[PDB]
Amino acid sequence: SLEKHSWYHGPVSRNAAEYLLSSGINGSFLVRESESSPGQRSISLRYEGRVYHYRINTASDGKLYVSSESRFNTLAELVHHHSTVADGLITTLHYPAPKR
Amino acid sequence: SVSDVPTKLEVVAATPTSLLISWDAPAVTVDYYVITYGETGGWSGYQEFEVPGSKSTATISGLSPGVDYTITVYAYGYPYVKYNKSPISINYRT
Repeated sequence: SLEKHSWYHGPVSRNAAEYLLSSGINGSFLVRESESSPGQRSISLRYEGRVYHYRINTASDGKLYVSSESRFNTLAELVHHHSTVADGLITTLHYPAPKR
Repeated sequence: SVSDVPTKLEVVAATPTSLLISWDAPAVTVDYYVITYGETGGWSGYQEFEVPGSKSTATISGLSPGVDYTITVYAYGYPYVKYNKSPISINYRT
């Protein structure tokens, strides 16, 4: 289901995400699941040669957010929003990492 | 598999050290490109450079003979996420 999205890489470790992004540029990103904890997800984002990792938090009402001020019903809505408005991320989610 | 932008990327001429690569110019517009290249697997790192939006080719030179490279072309500012796209990437052995 989520696999249809360019930016959704499934289970990938933090350190592996950094390798996947190392061919990236500012705004290169991917969304990953924890290999150990099903349902636990993060966004990994490249900026100025480094990778910033943001846990996708779940609100008491089930909404998702990476930045408390901006909350969403679905992950696709969250990513679409943050692709144009950084809103707490170091930069926008602009360039989905090629899946490998 | 995800579709890419640009849509085509090819090594059109090569020596063991020096490549000419080509992708498809946009039907509409682009501001400029960023290209990254480096040894496949990421151990030795990646270099990044810009390409003017008037081009749809680039040269990459000073590569090591017989080595595998990952080359990725980004249309800078293109809304990849809106259209569910990734940057185009190839692997090439020199």
